[PDB]
Amino acid sequence: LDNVALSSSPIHSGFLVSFMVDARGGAMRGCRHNGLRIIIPPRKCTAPTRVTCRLVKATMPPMVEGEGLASRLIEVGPSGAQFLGPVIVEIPHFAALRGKERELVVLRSENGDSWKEHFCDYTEDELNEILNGMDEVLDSPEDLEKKRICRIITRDFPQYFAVVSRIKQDSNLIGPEGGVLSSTVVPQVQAVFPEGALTKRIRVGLQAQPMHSELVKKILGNKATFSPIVTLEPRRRKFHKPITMTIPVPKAPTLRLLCSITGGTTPAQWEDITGTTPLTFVNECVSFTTNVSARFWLIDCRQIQESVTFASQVYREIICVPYMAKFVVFAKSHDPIEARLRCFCMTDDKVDKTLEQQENFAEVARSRDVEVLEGKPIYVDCFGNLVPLTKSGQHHIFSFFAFKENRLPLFVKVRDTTQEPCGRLSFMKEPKRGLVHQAICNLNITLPIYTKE
Amino acid sequence: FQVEQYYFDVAEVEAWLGEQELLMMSEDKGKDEQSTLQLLKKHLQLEQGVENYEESIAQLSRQCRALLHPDSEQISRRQSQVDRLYVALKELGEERRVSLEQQYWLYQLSRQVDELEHWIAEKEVVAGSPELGQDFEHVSVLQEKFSEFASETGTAGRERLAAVNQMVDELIECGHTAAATMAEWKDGLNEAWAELLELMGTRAQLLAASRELHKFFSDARELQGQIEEKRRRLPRASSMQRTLRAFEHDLQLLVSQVRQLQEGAAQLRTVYAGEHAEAIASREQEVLQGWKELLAACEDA
Repeated sequence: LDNVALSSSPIHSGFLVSFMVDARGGAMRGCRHNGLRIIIPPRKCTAPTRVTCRLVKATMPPMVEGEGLASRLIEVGPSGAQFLGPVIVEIPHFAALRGKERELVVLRSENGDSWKEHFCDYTEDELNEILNGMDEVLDSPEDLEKKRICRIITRDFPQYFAVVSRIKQDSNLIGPEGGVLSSTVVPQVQAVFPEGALTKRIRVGLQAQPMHSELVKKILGNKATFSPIVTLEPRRRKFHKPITMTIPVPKAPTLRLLCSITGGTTPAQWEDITGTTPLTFVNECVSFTTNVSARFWLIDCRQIQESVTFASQVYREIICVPYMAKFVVFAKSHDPIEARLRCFCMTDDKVDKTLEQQENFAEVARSRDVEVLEGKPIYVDCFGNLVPLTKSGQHHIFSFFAFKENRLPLFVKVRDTTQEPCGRLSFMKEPKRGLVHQAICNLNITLPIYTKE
Repeated sequence: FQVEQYYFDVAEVEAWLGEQELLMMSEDKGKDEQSTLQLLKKHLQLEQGVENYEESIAQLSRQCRALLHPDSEQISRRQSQVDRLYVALKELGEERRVSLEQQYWLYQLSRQVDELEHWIAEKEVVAGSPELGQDFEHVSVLQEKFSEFASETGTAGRERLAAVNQMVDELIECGHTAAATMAEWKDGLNEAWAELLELMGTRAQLLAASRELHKFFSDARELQGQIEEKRRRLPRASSMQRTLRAFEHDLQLLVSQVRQLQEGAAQLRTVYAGEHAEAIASREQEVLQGWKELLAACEDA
């Protein structure tokens, strides 16, 4: 519409780490990282205040095994900020949610040393109201899961926020009366609390992590078949009565039960308790009772004696948190025959490194976001018209951690000068000799022309 | 015989060459900046000495030329060995010169980066201050003085930033071993400076927003004060006629002031909510009440 600018209407702008807001309301996107946005509604801020929302790149929030941050820690201020109405903060993340297998949780620390879960109490009507008079549009939930954007709604501000990737958890309060707590991801997984198993009322939680035959079969083949991992979150707690767990059998004695009673950040240790605990098979599921809250797992391994080791071989891998990251390849030509090649795996890292631009390096390849697994190594090889120097010695590799730098220096020589210097670069989880298994990502390339200096 | 004396001269020259090599291979690079400077001077003197020795090796060249023929198979190989060995020592001179320079530059560049980082920090603390003023006159002073700080720091910091960035751009162009670290160092400064430029913007915005609110809470106190002047009308003749005319002109003045104040007050409602809004329409209610009573009394006249 051709209407004079109100000068009393929300502010549309971008910020780097801090900005100015007044009860007028504003939408502040961030140039540094796409999808980072603050949406303060009109009339929901008492007075003009300087707001801050910087990624801290304080004390790390406690994280059990199988969990990792989805995004760098979010710092917002003023620390004690209070608003009449809820305000929206949107952060991009890199945790691979794997459909509904995994989920995100939000933590907040007022002082920076203690973290508590963040839950917001608001009305269903408020959600539509939250926009108020703003002309902004809110992405649908599916369109948010697709863009890997996490939306924190908050009616107050804390010193820090954290987005944490974890295995989906179903939680419901339970007290003396009794209770049932079933799984959404795996409906057959279930836990029953009898009358009088707890004294106080607690919010019990249940995780179920299902198995992917590609990884299990790859590490063990037909040696064993597992069921999902069922976890009762208030671990290391004796129950005054016995809980009744149900777990579907592993699709194929021959069936062992494994449990890990470790708590906190302690790495888990698996033991077999099949002899001690009775197992009941109904409707292709197993039901047992247990007085303790622990991890649980079923195995259909033929070699019962080694069953625990098999679990360790699988667990060690599948606990690794999955991150969706980008692969970027840079190169400079020493001469036509040879060249230097720097490779990176990045999450939140700089889109275009200054060093490469300064050294006259060129972006030659750049993969779409792909699942790489936290803390596991990466193997790199080139298979096309050029090859990378190697000998009867160890190869070169880099390890992926989230939000750290992940660099691999390389030297590559054109194999033959008959045709153009294009190539194929593959990043794998295991070295290539047998049948090659899916790599981590594939990038084709083309060496840039020689620069004379 | 003659060959023996020539061997003696070659031995002395070879000894000198080794002595220089051994002194030039020393691994000590330095501690403070001056230590690496003094070592770069020292090694420059060694390099000049090596260049000066060219005449001394020339004497051997002449002696070998005038000796080369009793048994020159050994003589030619030995002298040629001195030729390539001396060339090698010269190249090693260029090497150690370069590494002492690059060590020195790492030392100074680190000093400047740390100093600039502490300098931005000092400015940042003064830019992210939360003081906004107790009275309108004082907030006005802070607004002007801070604006001066914004310009002075705004241009002052740019020269320092450009100096550090160019110093990095160059040391990367050279091929410094630590170039990778240096790159992040520059990225650290470039972002931090940018944030300060943004911070000082928000702070300046905050001061402006404060000034208008104080302006309202100036007139509310000041204009309400002129309300008491109206009481003079109740007790109060050519002289009286002149005073009355002046008084009516004063009322005409007043009308513009109250209209401008109310219009100014309107903006605060848009920019404030809750406790603050309520307190604004509050004082904007008190002054308007004075307007109503004063206008009623003037109407009675």
